[PDB]
Amino acid sequence: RPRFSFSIAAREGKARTGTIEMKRGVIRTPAFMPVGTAATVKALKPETVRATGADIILGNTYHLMLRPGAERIAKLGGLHSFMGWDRPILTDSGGYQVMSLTKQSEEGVTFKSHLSRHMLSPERSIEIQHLLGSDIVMAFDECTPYPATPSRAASSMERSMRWAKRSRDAFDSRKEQAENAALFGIQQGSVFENLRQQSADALAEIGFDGYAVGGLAVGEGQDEMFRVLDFSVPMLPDDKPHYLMGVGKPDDIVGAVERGIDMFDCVLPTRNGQAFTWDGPINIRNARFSEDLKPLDSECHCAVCQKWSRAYIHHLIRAGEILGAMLMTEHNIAFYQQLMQKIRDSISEGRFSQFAQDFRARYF
Amino acid sequence: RPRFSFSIAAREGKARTGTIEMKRGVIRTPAFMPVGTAATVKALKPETVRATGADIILGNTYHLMLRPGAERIAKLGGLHSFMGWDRPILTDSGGYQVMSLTKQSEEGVTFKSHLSRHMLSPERSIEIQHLLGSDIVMAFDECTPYPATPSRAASSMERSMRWAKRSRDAFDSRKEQAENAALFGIQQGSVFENLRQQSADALAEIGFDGYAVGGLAVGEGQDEMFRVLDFSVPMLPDDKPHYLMGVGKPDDIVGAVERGIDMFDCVLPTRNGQAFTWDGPINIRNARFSEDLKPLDSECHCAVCQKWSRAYIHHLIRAGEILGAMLMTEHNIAFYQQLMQKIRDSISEGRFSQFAQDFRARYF
Ligand SMILES: NCc1cc(CSc2ccccc2)c2nc(N)[nH]c(=O)c2c1
Ligand SMILES: NCc1cc(CSc2ccccc2)c2nc(N)[nH]c(=O)c2c1
Ligand SMILES: [Zn+2]
Ligand SMILES: [Zn+2]
Repeated sequence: RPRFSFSIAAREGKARTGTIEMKRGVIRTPAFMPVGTAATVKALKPETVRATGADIILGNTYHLMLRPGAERIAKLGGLHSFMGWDRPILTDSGGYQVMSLTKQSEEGVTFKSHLSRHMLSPERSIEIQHLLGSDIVMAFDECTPYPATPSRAASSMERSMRWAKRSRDAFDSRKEQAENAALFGIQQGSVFENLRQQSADALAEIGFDGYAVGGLAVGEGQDEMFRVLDFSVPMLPDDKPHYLMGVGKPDDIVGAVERGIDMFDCVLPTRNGQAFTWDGPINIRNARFSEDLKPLDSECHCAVCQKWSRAYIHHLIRAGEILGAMLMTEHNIAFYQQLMQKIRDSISEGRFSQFAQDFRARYF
Repeated sequence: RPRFSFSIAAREGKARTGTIEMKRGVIRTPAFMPVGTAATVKALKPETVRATGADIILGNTYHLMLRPGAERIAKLGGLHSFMGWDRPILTDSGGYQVMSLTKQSEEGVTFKSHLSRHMLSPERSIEIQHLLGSDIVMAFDECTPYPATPSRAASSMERSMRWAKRSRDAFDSRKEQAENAALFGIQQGSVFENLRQQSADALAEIGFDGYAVGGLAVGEGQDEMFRVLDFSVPMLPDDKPHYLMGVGKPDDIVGAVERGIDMFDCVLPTRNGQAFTWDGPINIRNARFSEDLKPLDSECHCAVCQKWSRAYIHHLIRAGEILGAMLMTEHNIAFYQQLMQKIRDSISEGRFSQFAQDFRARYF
């Protein structure tokens, strides 16, 4: 396969469905990428993650650069070999996480490990992602708090764009990385239209393989997020993937696809007790499920719903058993993948708008 | 298959190898039974437990009678359906656990839940095991502390024998249970030969499908345990299974089989960091494994050793990841099953004594 090839097979309104071809495999879009925190998708073997239908997973750089360390993972053969996942892996730049879990400057960010002093710059972020063996590398950007004043949002966005250029050059100056991986730029600008436009223009001028909409899902609310996506997504190059970072609630995903987003990721799927169903989420810890012999969801095709009851999983979670987390997580990730499949098929068949309507009606 | 049929196919010295045929499946002996605490073998799906080679698992009655409750499990269809394990399940009587995790009397034991007031008697213990749908029911016995004076050991053993008779009658008075399950008696008597003899004689007079050697593995040390087994096992009926409760260290198992034991169980296999290998146990948390690309064990045929390195599992356990527990547990249970297979094959081939010798030499 080629290093990177995004092809759009069908469209409906702003929604698109297609594929991203990479050396390690094909990614069907719209896609949901399960998140692995410490070189592992919480409570699941890689084969199980694949069984749910995932084509790509997200690697949590921040934690990996601290433990076991980027250099160490490289010495061990790379993240793919390390964790046993041979398909595409997208890695975040680590900067956003650092400013959430820190001396900031135009050169980067210095911070103390939450679990020592560490320095992170656009150049070091790209190098770390290279050492991990990432297939999709994210540009190193600055976190823009919410709410943010227009002045602060502008300064942050402008810095991010300068860092986007440094990320591009660092990526290109490394032969092995430039020829085998892809690089995504990240749009910033808070909730301001003019800033989002400036960011999109700057990103397009530099040129990237894909464009992420960053700075959202920071407590603005779905209404506000959708409002921002309405004018923000069309600003990005149409022929490249659009990735909405950190968005995963089912209803958020459907609305985001309706607005042109092609890729998603979130830790929501992965012992809270919340299980997603087509009739809305349920918390399995609730006493009403203690003797419910039905599966988590009545239509779900996952292995958990074929073999165990709500009553059993209820018992597991309330007992604090590891198997409870294993089963809840497999079902949730399987549910998310089934949602993406329904979205892809509906778009391919030109009935996505209707699917969105039916989904919402039953989910709520 | 029949309700219960133990057949001895081959012998060498005091060691035996054969099968126990039951309605839900065949159990190969010597057998190792993985222990499931709360209706689950720690961090493993039932299919994975079976994949390791286990023919039967042990159900932890004490915890189940408290959560989710015996009556509830019965309402839900039984433990087999509940947890998704359709093969034989052996359940302990719960009395021993109660006196470890309490007003005692000739009628039974009253106690307060560690996680309310509850009463447990020989009759109630058998009923609980019936409600759980146990295939191999253990007689309700009294815990004999260690060390124990001859007088106290005698009183406890005598009470246990009276309770063994009550267990037998309770079991037989329940048609469905008597016709579909098996009942094992438990020998007591501490480390005293005369008491063990009295207990064995009492148990044989009553008549059981199998006989367990109880009261050992209570801090006496392998030397002392082996000394007690030397004279205790021959006292039990030769044509019925001999089950050593709570014994599982690899070397203990080999020595116990050399002394006539056919069944084992222990929580040792199931984030401590200890992984069993043919060259002895290792603690994966040790820094020396941080960049060790080799599998847990060089010969082990389990899925964990075929796919992941010590370095990765080291990272997982030190990071507190659930997958670490999943992988460590699967390997350990697989290792135990491989040990039992080597024991069974060596006995069948009349070279068990040699196997024991070679095992010890390399393990230590
Ligand atoms: N709060 C939404 C969100 C989430 C992430 C994290 S995406 C991620 C990172 C590591 C593991 C899994 C997902 C972001 N990352 C970057 N670089 N920029 C953003 O604007 C942003 C916004
Ligand atoms: N300390 C060894 C040991 C362990 C168990 C517990 S075996 C078990 C119970 C529940 C779950 C798994 C294994 C015992 N149980 C009974 N009834 N009698 C004993 O003498 C004895 C000695
Ligand atoms: Zn499901
Ligand atoms: Zn192994």
